Amino acid sequence: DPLDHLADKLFHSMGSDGVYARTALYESIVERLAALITSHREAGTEALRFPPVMSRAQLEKSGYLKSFPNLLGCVCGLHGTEREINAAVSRFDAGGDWTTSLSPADLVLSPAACYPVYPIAASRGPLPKGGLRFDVAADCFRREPSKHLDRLQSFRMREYVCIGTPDDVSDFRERWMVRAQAIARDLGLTFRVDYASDPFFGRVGQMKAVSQKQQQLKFELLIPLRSEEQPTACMSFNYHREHFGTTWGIQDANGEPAHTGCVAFGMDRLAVAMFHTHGTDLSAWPAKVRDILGLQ
Amino acid sequence: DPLDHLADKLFHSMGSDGVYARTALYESIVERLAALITSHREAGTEALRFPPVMSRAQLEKSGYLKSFPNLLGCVCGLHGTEREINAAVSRFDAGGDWTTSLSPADLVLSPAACYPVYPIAASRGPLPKGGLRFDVAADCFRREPSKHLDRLQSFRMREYVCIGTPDDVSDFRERWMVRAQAIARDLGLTFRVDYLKFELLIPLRSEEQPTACMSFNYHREHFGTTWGIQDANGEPAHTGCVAFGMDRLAVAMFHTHGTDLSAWPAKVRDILGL
Ligand SMILES: Nc1ncnc2c1ncn2[C@@H]1O[C@H](COP(=O)(O)OP(=O)(O)OP(=O)(O)O)[C@@H](O)[C@H]1O
Ligand SMILES: Nc1ncnc2c1ncn2[C@@H]1O[C@H](COP(=O)(O)OP(=O)(O)OP(=O)(O)O)[C@@H](O)[C@H]1O
Ligand SMILES: [Mg+2]
Ligand SMILES: [Mg+2]
Ligand SMILES: [Zn+2]
Ligand SMILES: [Zn+2]
Repeated sequence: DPLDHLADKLFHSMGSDGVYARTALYESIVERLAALITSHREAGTEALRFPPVMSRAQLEKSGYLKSFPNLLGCVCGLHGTEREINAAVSRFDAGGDWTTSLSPADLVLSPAACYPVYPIAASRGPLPKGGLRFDVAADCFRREPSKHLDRLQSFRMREYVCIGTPDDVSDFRERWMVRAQAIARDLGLTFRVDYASDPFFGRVGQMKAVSQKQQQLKFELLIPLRSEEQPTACMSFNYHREHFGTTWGIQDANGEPAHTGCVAFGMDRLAVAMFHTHGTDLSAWPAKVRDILGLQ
Repeated sequence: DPLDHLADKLFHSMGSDGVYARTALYESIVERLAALITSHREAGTEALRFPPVMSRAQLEKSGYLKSFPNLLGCVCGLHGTEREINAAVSRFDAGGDWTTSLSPADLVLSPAACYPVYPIAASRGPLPKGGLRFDVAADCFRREPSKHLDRLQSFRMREYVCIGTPDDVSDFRERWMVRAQAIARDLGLTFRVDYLKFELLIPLRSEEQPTACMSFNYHREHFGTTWGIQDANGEPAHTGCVAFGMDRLAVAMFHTHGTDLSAWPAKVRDILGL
């Protein structure tokens, strides 16, 4: 794989594919990419930082189980009696299996950074005219083990979220599709923006992907990482229509179910794209690129 | 509780006790506290940043299941066939329970930041004279639901780790017991060092029951034996770590100095940038 050779200076193995320790070099680039995205934050955008976990009921309510049940990471623990727990530990001491005593928690590992904002916005009452803007970030989890550096199980997602009228969301999504391209250009990255679909699970998933594809609810900024034939989605421009507005009872300035959209930045994918494109020696990175990332 | 009102300017509810969204105000303070801890990093310290998850087998081998089996957050998923997964979702649609189809993954949510460092160090062969120093950080998880702001289920842990002879670890722990106190003093915090485990305790809820915001943990040759880490003399390596509770230190700052950064002491504002 063309990315493999980057692994030595960027990561350390943690005994699980797509779960790596980040080196000081890798992390300074993720941080500078994070700061760069912050510099493009529109005015009146509320910044929220989410933990790696969220409410299981909120995620169930958002329809994620119907879409990607195979990717979901659910939190599990020993919630039994002291007797039950001591027995589970004893089986583990005796070389047996303690995990049979596991039961689900009321938490899941967040599969996308924006899920938790909708309930938070719903709790504030009706939206003002112009809607609401959020800047969200989270360490996400998707059960997709791979040896490829651009397909992780644990990865950082930064997003700008629009909640409002279909016009508010549409304007936002157009403004962002322009800005996201200017950012990837400034970073010296080769890309193309194309219509796309979410990887919906199963037979129904195929129909759902095809419908989303033609409705143009999803665009992606694709960067060639392993091949020019199969580029990697490093940014997403998603229009949810009134899905979250209806689910959470978010109301427009005009009392209608609110429309939502989000621009997602794959922090780990963008950092890998930078190192693949420009190499592991920062002193050799183009001056324009080094300048925008605050180096020099 | 004396911390409760802090929540308005600090957090947003996420529908689970001890799991909150951080505001821009709270987050800038966590970041500045993180940068401050970095400025005290001794020469030759390797910086590693860990994700919220780690190997389940590595944690099982650490001895954590023996100690706090009730706190451990394991990762579970639907690893069945497409037929089984579609049926699980269908049971949920029909008012049943989809979770019966869950099975454990090979991952856990990390309960302490240092755990993954030991197999990484072990893979490098014998330790040089003087041992190895690491600077690690992770978003940790402990299944301890609470309404108190100083006791979270998802929280940030920053740590400096020493791997070497009992002398290397002892020197390191003496150096950090001093440095940790200088940091808390510089930050204008009221503390007492107590509790082999040191804790730097700060009153947040009460002066009677202060909160452990920093700690030194000595692990003996536990990880050295478990992972086959050999010092320069070929003996099982000893390990120690100084832990900083990022969320607890952020809450301690706001409790001590208030939510208005412009009113924070000039020395405190200076050391944190600002
Ligand atoms: N498994 C992953 N590893 C690393 N980064 C990822 C992964 N999945 C998504 N991302 C990043 O987070 C962004 C937002 O997530 P999104 O739901 O739009 O992804 P996706 O449609 O599943 O992408 P892909 O087709 O590659 O699986 C992506 O554009 C990408 O930049
Ligand atoms: N549940 C928690 N919520 C927030 N921060 C925590 C929590 N547990 C531990 N910490 C922080 O992580 C640091 C190192 O963790 P450690 O295992 O040493 O603490 P602990 O003895 O379990 O603390 P406590 O007695 O309060 O439970 C602590 O010193 C504290 O700063
Ligand atoms: Mg996906
Ligand atoms: Mg504890
Ligand atoms: Zn989103
Ligand atoms: Zn530790």
